[PDB]
Amino acid sequence: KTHGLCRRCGRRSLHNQKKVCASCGYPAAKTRKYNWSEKAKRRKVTGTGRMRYLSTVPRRFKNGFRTGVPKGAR
Amino acid sequence: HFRKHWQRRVRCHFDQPGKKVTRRLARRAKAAALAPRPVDKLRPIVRCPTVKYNRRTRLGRGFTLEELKAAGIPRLLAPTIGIAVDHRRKNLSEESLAANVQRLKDYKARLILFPRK
Amino acid sequence: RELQKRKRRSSRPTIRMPNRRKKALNPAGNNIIAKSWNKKETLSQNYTRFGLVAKLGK
Amino acid sequence: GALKYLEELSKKKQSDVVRFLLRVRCWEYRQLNVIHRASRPSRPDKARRLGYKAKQGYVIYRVRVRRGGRQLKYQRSLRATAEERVGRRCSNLRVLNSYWVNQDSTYKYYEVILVDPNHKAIRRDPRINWICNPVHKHRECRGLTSTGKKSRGLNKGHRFNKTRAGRRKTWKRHNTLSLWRYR
Amino acid sequence: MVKWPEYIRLQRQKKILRMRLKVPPAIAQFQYTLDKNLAAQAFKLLNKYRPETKQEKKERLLREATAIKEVSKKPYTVKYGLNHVVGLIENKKASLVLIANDVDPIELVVFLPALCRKMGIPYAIIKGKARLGTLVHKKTAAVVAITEVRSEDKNELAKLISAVKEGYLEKVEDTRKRWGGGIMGFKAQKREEKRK
Amino acid sequence: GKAKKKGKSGAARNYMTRTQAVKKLQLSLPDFRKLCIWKGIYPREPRDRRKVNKSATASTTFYYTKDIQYLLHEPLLQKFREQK
Amino acid sequence: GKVKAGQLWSKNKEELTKILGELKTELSQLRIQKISSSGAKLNKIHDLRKSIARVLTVINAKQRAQLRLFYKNKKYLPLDLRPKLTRALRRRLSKEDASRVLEKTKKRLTHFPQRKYAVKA
RNA sequence: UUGACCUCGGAUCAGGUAGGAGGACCCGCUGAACUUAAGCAUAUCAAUAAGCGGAGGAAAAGAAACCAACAGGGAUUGCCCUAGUAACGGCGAGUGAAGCGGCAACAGCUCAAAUUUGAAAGCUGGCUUCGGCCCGCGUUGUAAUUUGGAGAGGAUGCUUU
RNA sequence: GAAUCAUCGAAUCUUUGAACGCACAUUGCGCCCGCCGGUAUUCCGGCGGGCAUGCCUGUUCGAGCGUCAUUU
Ligand SMILES: [Zn+2]
Repeated sequence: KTHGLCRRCGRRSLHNQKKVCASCGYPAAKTRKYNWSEKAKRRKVTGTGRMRYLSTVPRRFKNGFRTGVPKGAR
Repeated sequence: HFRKHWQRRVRCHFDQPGKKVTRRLARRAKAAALAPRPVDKLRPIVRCPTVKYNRRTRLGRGFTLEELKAAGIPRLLAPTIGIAVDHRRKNLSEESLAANVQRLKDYKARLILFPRK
Repeated sequence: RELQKRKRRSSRPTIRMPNRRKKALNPAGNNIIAKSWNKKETLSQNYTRFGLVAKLGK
Repeated sequence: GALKYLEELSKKKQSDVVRFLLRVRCWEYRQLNVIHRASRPSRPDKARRLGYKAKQGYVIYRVRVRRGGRQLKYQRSLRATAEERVGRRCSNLRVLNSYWVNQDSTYKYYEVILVDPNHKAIRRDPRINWICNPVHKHRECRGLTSTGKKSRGLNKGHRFNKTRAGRRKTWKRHNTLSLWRYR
Repeated sequence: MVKWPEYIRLQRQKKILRMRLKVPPAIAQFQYTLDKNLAAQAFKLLNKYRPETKQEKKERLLREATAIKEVSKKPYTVKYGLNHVVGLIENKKASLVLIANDVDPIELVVFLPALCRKMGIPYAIIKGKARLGTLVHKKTAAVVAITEVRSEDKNELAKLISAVKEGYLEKVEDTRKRWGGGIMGFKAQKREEKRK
Repeated sequence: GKAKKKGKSGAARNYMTRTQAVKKLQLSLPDFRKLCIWKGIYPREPRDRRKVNKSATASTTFYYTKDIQYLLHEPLLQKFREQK
Repeated sequence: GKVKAGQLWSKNKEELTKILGELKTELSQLRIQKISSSGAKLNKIHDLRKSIARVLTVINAKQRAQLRLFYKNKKYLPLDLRPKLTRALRRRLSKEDASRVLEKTKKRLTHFPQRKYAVKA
């Protein structure tokens, strides 16, 4: 059991003796991302999750980030 | 000269008609805002510099401050009536001055100026 | 790429952006040029019919 | 016209009155912190010439940088290293410019002018509201200060051909194979 | 033994260094300020020509506004601001110049005694830039000047001009050119004898 | 099964000493006394002074928690800082 | 089972709190007796859950409208009541700040503005 | 004893800001080796890839300490040719621009150095019925005027809001 | 006024994560303010708002024979 569960990325890649995740580097503020492996980036880019907030931005820009209510609404 | 990676820095021009129609719609949109106004500005007649091109004139950047004064056109009104001004250029000869002053009087004759508000 | 594959699988609408341009292609108002401007003609034959000059260059 | 007198005195900086002041200030700056703050500029004529005003939103910071080589030489200037260290400290502020204030055998001392883009005096003033825009985030990291414009060769002439628009942009332009439709 | 705070030690060691290191005559002339009697007489005249504060200027403008609804001479105030004052002494409009001894960048006033002496205006050097800011209704004033006073006290300024000249100016005349330093104590003397 | 301390739980939460009330209010002693006259704050008596504070004396005076909290939110306390 | 949103906007805050009171209690007793013979009770439970969600939305809506009427004169609004926009749209210069110009450039533009003209053919 | 001014700190005081993501394009730092020369080390690869820092819808550059030698041109940027030219080199492999000219697009400006001195005229706060009150910043300089193919000051008489 | 409808300007938004009271592999361990229920001013449990770092402007508090004035 060299590696344990990582809090941030959820993989079993957190080294137990060093307390550093080999996939994302959890104690570091930045997520680990190297350019010599494109395949590892398409496993973690924006778009591989659920888009809880980023998916609702484009509709708000379509209407000019409108604030208020429709006129004569109840 | 195929010594470096030419494949990763090759630019193709399939958008040449696409850029052309975009360029024409930019000129179209420029005259939409400036509707009675022309789409360009007045440029002076300028003599090409080197001995290879001494005998051909072209369009320069803007008129000399002395060229505006001889034609009776004020310097702080000239950019507002569509005349480009260049303070770097000098006359150095009466032939360059007389040719461009005559150009400004011809622009003055063809001009329709509208009264403020 | 992983972005676009998520949208196809999702039951969320594709936000269709209307064709809005920064600059209007035609003059507008109640001036003389706006009333006599032809939408289908181009700049040069519009200024031909007006009697004006569009380009002062060569 | 007190600053014209200061300009002539700053030119003469090995002379007796100024070398005395540069000696006693270097002793004081050595025993302070590396990236400490200055309530007033030590050279008010150089701060004024570089864009500093006595307005809320303008601060001055003093930095000590280690001098010497990196026989490899660090292509970043010591002013550019000084400017990068203020911005990483005062991450809410924008690096306007910097100037030399002192020297030693181990350290060089610089004073850096910072502008607060989130104050209301700054946003109201159209002479400095340009720095409020998001294009000017971390100018010292992109070589956009006077030191960076020098080290990037941003001058005009036959003497600065390779670097007058950016050498990486010029190298991309000169190494691009341009193929047209009707070749 | 006990440990002093860092800024306490630094500002105290700046005392000892200023009194130990021997100072060039440009900065050394600031160590010779005037006496208690001449300060009080100068500030007696100068308090009479204080500028108007923000309250009584706003009321004075309110005077002329409400009278316009329902004739002045030249105001005479003490002049301040470095570039304003040194512009006045360069144009020989100043009668008397009073310079603080504690401008934290000393270069802003280090040319002032020579410029006043070249131009012919008699000057003086006083303790406290805070004392000059009191006259000015600011926090600190690096320098003040007097240009013209009313005819009530043309004589009082003339006697003060002389008293500054024969009481301060012809007493520091030899010390303008001479260097500072030479305040070595018993510990410094024994240390220098051990080093030599 | 949880371990709970007798010092932290009981009458010590309810009643507070005069010195602790002054330190909490961050006011001087004459300022605290004057605010007691105006607001009608009263020292009162706890049931067990030893349970309120183990190190305590009968000469010492205690205070209730709620009226101290009223003095913490007093506009007079804000007015005292403005007048000072 | 279902409470229409039309009548909820009429009633005040205290009367809504009674409906909120009976709604979960009826849900709770239903859920106890739903674990045996979960038939049309299960359709009713769904009607209870939507009705609870509908009155909570109406209770919240009149609450912040009352808060916004309180804060219509003060400068600093609370964090939840402020509009979202984006991060960069919030740090963008204001419309009055980005449009204002120097006095020396206003004096120039007043007396020498861009005139309107045409050139004959 | 009192009260400054200067400097250094504290506060779960009020109001804000920075981190991370993305990185196709953009600005910097740092920086290889394989290959070629039928071996190979200068060179080349390459001021590239990998590594680090930092922005925007574009970025960057930009209104000459410019190019020119002409009858001169006239901020920046990009395309076409210049041109595989000049120039540099185990002068082998090779490397390799620019001015001019034709176009695309064009737009100019802000300070510092001046005494408003017959009046700090400037600005942040937070308290308001909001109409205008104080606090602070600031003379070690905040507004106005001015930025060298200029300008200021007087006089002068027309023309502008 | 149906809808596994469309639009979308108002809300809700658990634990984490730049991740922010401390710990984290436990639905644990602390402090300030307020509320509720169960014998309840003392006991227990739950809930609500808060409590990271660097920096800027202001507010307030403090230190320094650094330093000025103080017999009219
Ligand atoms: Zn991980």
